[PDB]
Amino acid sequence: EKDKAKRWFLDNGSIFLRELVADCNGKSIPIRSFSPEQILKATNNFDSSCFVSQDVYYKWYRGEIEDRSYMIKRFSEDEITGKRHRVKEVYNDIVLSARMSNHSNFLQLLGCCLEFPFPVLVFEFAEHGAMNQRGGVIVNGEESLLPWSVRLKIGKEIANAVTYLHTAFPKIIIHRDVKPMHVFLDKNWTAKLSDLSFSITCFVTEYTDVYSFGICLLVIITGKPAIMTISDGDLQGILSLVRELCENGKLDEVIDPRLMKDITSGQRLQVEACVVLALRCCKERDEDRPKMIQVAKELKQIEASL
Amino acid sequence: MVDAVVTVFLEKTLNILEEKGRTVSDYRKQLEDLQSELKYMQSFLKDAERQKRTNETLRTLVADLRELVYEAEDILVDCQLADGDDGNEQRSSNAWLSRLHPARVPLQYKKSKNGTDRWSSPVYDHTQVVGLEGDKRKIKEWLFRSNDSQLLIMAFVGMGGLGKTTIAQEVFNDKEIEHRFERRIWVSVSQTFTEEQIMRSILRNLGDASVGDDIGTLLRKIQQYLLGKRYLIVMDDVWDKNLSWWDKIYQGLPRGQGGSVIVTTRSESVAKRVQARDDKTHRPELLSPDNSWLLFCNVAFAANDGTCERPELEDVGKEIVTKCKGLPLTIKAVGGLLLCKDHVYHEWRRIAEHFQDELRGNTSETDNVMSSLQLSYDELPSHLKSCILTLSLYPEDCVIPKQQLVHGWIGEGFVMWRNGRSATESGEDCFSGLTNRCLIEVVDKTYSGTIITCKIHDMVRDLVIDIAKKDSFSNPEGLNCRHLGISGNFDEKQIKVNHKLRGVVSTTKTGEVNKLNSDLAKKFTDCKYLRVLDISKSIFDAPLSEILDEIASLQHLACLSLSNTHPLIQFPRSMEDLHNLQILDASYCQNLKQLQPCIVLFKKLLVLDMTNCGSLECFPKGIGSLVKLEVLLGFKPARSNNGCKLSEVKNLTNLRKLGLSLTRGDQIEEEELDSLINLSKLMSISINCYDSYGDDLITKIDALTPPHQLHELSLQFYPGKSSPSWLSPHKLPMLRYMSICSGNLVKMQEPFWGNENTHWRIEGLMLSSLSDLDMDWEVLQQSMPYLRTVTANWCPELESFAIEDVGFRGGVWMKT
Ligand SMILES: Nc1ncnc2c1ncn2[C@@H]1O[C@H](COP(=O)(O)OP(=O)(O)O)[C@@H](O)[C@H]1O
Repeated sequence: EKDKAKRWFLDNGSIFLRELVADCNGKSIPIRSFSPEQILKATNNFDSSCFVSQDVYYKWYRGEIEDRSYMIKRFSEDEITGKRHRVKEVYNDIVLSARMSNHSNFLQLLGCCLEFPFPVLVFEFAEHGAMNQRGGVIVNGEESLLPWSVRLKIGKEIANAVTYLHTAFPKIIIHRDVKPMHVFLDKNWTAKLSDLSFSITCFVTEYTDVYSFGICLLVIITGKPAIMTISDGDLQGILSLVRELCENGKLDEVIDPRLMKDITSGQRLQVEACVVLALRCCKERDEDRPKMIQVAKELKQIEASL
Repeated sequence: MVDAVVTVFLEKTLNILEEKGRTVSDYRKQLEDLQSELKYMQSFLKDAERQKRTNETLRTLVADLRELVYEAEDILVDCQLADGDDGNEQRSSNAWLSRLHPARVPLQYKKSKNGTDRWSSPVYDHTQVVGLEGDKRKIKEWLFRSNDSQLLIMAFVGMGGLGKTTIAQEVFNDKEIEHRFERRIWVSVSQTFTEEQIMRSILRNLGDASVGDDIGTLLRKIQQYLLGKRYLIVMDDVWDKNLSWWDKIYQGLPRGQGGSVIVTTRSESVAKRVQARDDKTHRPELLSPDNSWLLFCNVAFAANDGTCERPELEDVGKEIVTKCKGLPLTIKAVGGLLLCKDHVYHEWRRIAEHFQDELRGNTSETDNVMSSLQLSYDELPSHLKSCILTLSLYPEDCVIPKQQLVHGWIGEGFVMWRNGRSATESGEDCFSGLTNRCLIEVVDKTYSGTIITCKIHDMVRDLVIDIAKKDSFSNPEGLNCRHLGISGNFDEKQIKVNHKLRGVVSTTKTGEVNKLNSDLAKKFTDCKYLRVLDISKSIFDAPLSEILDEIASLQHLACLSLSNTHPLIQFPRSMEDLHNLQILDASYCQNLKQLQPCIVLFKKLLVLDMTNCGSLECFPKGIGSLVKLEVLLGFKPARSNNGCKLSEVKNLTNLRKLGLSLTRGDQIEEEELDSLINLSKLMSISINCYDSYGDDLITKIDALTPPHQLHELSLQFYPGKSSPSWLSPHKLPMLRYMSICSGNLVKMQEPFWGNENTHWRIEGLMLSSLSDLDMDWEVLQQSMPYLRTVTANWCPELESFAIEDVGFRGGVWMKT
């Protein structure tokens, strides 16, 4: 049986090395190689309440090695085998997640077990897991609070990281779908983006990342999901509804009742300046959208305004 | 290079005649007269390679005197490690000494009447530039008018080394031209191009990897990462054979958004095929008879900063310059050689006369550049000849890393270290002495001024290949090779390997990997006098612990470098009985899950380099039993007894580079924080705390006191919130370079600014992607007097800096 393991090992490490030398000229971050028994013991053979979320390709899992915990990410077999154009994105994920680790707003890759077919990533255990579709970790209990300053810090902390994907390196990277599925939470509530396996009209540009970030910035503030409909056909846009609320309701329904208890001095003027930024962030004309490097500057200007 | 081989063999006889493991025996008397005749060879070996040409009857004699010193070494170093009885070794060298008299007497009919270069100790970095400002503005102004056509093409046509790429890299790399063009692409296409990594070398600065597939998906990412933006493309040194890719790309990139294309080429007859409308073709000029001597003064003196103070050589300095006709690299090669002498009128007129008579047959103009480079190669000192000779193997206009060369130069004994000068510092003044003759130009630097990569000019390597092929040190297309190397994917050749073979390097062009087989990989261990087995970037078919089982056959290794090899887990089990092995470089091999415990045993090595080996459980315990090594990187000390601790590092008096990889708090034991205090020769530590869990790791880093005389440090991650309380100008006065990479560091302690009347003496500083710093800017300049550069990269909340946008893009802040 074990002859199958080393034949996985040779091919997967050959493909991984051929991708990493092409993407970084060989020099990288320390990646620690796990035996597969440690990962199968750490999550009880992927068959428990250890899984946080899921997707079409991948599944997250809470991990336990000795006195140190992790966030194991495996890849599903039978939805990738047969599609080699997905197979190279499988490795593009595990190489971008190892080059992007030396910025603070990406969750650090601590290693990679490559004994399995379609190798299995590991990451740091940010103890507040995946943000749900409206904002807030689930809880060890059941519900989160999210005061406004924490929401503003997690608002601009993603905006720094998207510009780290766009302007840091001599080449640009198109993270195609920003969603709050992809943002974890560290112990001080610092945003850590993740699972950039997509990373690639039928053409994506720089501005379609901004069109996603605008909706991701208004979903944290409103707390109502990205498919917002109350018994009116189950599908209508949140964005146009926020446009009519800005045009008629005039900044009264935009904050949730969960954050209805920040009524100190003004405290809503920066909410106005943040929702107006979210609306200008989502214009239909691509020549009239603000560039991503200015969104983080304007949110820092908003946060330092008090 | 027969002087360059005899100078190596004379020191290998110095260090074995004085070793006194053999006091008085049979083959020692016949070795002292061998060195006494080779010392009498060297009074007339320099003019021998000056006269290899024009006399084949001298050429065969010098070729046999060269080839017999290799048989001298292969019986010297086999008798160094023996300490037995081998009667079949004296009477061989009896012949190979007695046959050297018919290898000198026919040479002494034909003539009939050390290795320390003391002009290598200051490095100069000669890249000045003169006489281009009008000719740089008048093709700035074409690129500011790029919208007036649908697509613009710049065609530069000149002779070899006329100054085309320099006027390219002063317009491609200008500020107000960078504001106009959003993206800009610098690609080098030559006769070895393969027509795909042209597109991948373009796309490497445009976003994504090129999977091996059809040309349409290759063009789709180029079209969507350049969709109507104002780009710039420089394709360099275009050759007309298999030119037809230029029309497969020119009908694919979009017109009508500005931008321009810069195509540099030599021959005139291809500029019409460039179809560039000749008024916008640009032929650069030969230098004037005043600017040429200005460049000659700027190179050749470089200590009075370009001023002829001694007037007795001004006439000869003008008279040499007016022979090489104002063509730039001839006068700069001659000036780089004249930097090395500088004083005596006789020594100036001698090489003026040799430059005059060596040039007298051209009937050409590229024979002028290949005559002056031959002059610069001949008049070079001895052991640097082999140093540029081993650079021939690197492919067409490649980017050559520095340690790849320097750990080779210490491999084959091309280096010299005798009297306390360390072997890693003497390995690189032999590089800075090649950057002074302008035979090697430096491309990449750091903040601290050290050098990472390197390349040479294209006309130089034709000389180096031509002088190598005649002397059988290169030309892998064939058999006779002293030192071989395999480039990208030459397993289809399956080159026959034999007993000469003093080295194998692997040369890849920054992104490619030469995959290999189990066929020829076993053939390396069939060699018996190999020195440098430098297999870098590699995909094999078997694990290396099965491939390299036969290193029992090898004994004369000087260096392994298994870096970035995939299929390895263990170093092979028969590395137990290697003896010499001066270097074990194995960095970035990120799943070798144990370091094999035989490296306690050999007391010879100098470099143990294991940066970022992400899975390696600590360095077996006897690492303090090798008092010679100097570069110890990627340490990872032990927990309790599963390896070695930092108390073991206290013995190594000879080290100067060090790299720790502290990951848990229990790695540092409390009673031995005293360790890094008496290393008198240390120069650069680096502390890489990437994985870091405990809170005691912060309280056990901060008690480490680096030595009194540390020249450089750097902190990679360091999860602590504040400064470690030994970053104070009291406890490390002579610190001159400092860099802090990513992490969680928030503010600096009050002893960091150190506001007594004492200060830092830091001349360089880097603050890359921290996210939580808060320090002022005037507090820096009051606390740190003579900073020169501050490269902050991605660090917000430092907006007091004069860097343009300090939180979202790098800057430099050169001092006024
Ligand atoms: N105008 C100039 N002033 C000073 N040096 C020059 C000038 N033009 C060329 N050089 C020198 O020529 C050397 C290389 O010439 P290069 O432009 O690379 O030739 P090519 O363009 O044929 O490759 C450079 O190191 C540079 O110092």
